[PDB]
Amino acid sequence: DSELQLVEQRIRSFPDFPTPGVVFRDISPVLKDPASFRAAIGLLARHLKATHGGRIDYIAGLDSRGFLFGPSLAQELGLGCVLIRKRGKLPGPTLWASYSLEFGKAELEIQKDALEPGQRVVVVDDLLATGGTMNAACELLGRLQAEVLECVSLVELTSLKGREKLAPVPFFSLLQYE
Amino acid sequence: DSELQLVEQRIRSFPDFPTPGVVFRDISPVLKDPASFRAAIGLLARHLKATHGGRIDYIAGLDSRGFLFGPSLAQELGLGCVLIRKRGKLPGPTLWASYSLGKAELEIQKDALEPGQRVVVVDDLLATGGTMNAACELLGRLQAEVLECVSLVELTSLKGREKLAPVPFFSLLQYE
Ligand SMILES: O=P(O)(O)OC[C@H]1O[C@H](OP(=O)(O)OP(=O)(O)O)[C@H](O)[C@@H]1O
Ligand SMILES: O=P(O)(O)OC[C@H]1O[C@H](OP(=O)(O)OP(=O)(O)O)[C@H](O)[C@@H]1O
Ligand SMILES: [Mg+2]
Ligand SMILES: [Mg+2]
Repeated sequence: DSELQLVEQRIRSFPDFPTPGVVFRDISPVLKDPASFRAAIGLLARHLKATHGGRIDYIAGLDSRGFLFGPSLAQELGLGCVLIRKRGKLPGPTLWASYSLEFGKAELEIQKDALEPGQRVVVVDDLLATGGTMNAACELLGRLQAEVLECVSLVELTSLKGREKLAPVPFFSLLQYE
Repeated sequence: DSELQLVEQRIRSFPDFPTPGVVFRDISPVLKDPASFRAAIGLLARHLKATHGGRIDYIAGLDSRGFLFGPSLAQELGLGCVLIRKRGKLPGPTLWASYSLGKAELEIQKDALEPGQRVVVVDDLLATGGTMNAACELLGRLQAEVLECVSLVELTSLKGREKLAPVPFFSLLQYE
C-alpha cells in the first residue's frame, strides 16, 4: 500500500537506544513530513471506521507521544479526544493505575469525569512494546465503566507480545517490527 | 467572535492546583469537544497565515501538552511538525536547554532543522515563559529563525510575553 509506504519510509531506527541491543523506532520523520502524518492518521481512521462503524464515542490519547496522534485521529473521525496522563498532571478528582516501565514503576491517571459509564472509547498511542502503558490505560477506562473497543498504535514490537497482554481488548498497529 | 467563544467556554478552571493560590486553566474540554478543538486550530492557523503568509517552514510542538496542538496546526497549514522534548527521550545527537520549573531541560535533535529554516513554536499555555524561552534557545542554536510563538492560553500577570521579546507572541485567551 502506497499510503502505508509513506509512513514506513519515515520511521528511523536507532540501534542501542536507550540500552545496548534495543532498536528505537523514531516516528519524528513521520511528524515532519506532512504527507506521512496525513497518511498515518488516514490509515488509522479507515481501520477504525471499517471495524467499528458509528460505535466509537471518543478517542483517548496517551501522554506523551500518543498526544501527537490522538487529536488528529479524533478530528478525522469527527470525535473528541480525552487524555490519559502521567500521574500528577491533571487537576480535579482522578483515578490512577501503576504499571511497570523499564526497571521501575510509573502511574497513569485520568480525570473521573473524562467519560461517563457506557461510553465507548478507542485508545491510541505511538508504539506498543510490552503493553504495560496501554494496559494501564484500559484499566483506568474500565474503572470509569467505559468500554474499550480497541487499542491502536503506529508501531508494534511483536517480539514483546504486547498484543497478548491486552487480550481480550482488540489491537491494531500500522507497522510491525521484531 | 463565536469561534473564539467555542474555545473560551471549554476552558475549565481549578483553584489551588497544583499549589494554593493559583488557578489551573484546564484545556481538556477543548480537546473533548471536536468543534472547540477545530476552532482553536483554525483561529491559530488563520492568525499565522495572516501574519507570515507562506514564510513558515515548520511548526515546533512542545512536550507534552503542546503535542496536542502541534501536529493539527501543522496539518492545517500544510507543514510538518518538529518535536522539542523533555530531556532524555530523543535518540541521536541532541542539544538541551535548562529552565526554571527546580530545574528542567528541553531537548531537540541536532538534525531537526537546517540553518535558516523558519519555525513557529506552539504550546498549550504560556505562563512564566520559561518553557517557550528554552525552545527558542534550542531553535536559535540550530540557526533556525523563530518567527513567532503561539499558545491557547496566556497568564498575563506572569509577563511571559516580555521574556520572549523580541520574538513575537500570540495567544487565543488571556487570564491574569
Ligand atoms: O508498551 P510499553 O512497554 O508500555 O511501551 C510503550 C510506551 O513507551 C513510550 O512511552 P514513554 O513512557 O517512553 O514516554 P513518552 O510517551 O513520554 O515518550 C511510548 O510512547 C509508549 O507510550
Ligand atoms: O511558561 P511556563 O512557566 O514555562 O509554563 C508553561 C508550561 O507549563 C506546562 O507544561 P509542564 O511542564 O507542566 O508539562 P506538560 O506539558 O507535561 O503538562 C504547559 O504545558 C507549558 O508547557
Ligand atoms: Mg508514551
Ligand atoms: Mg508543557
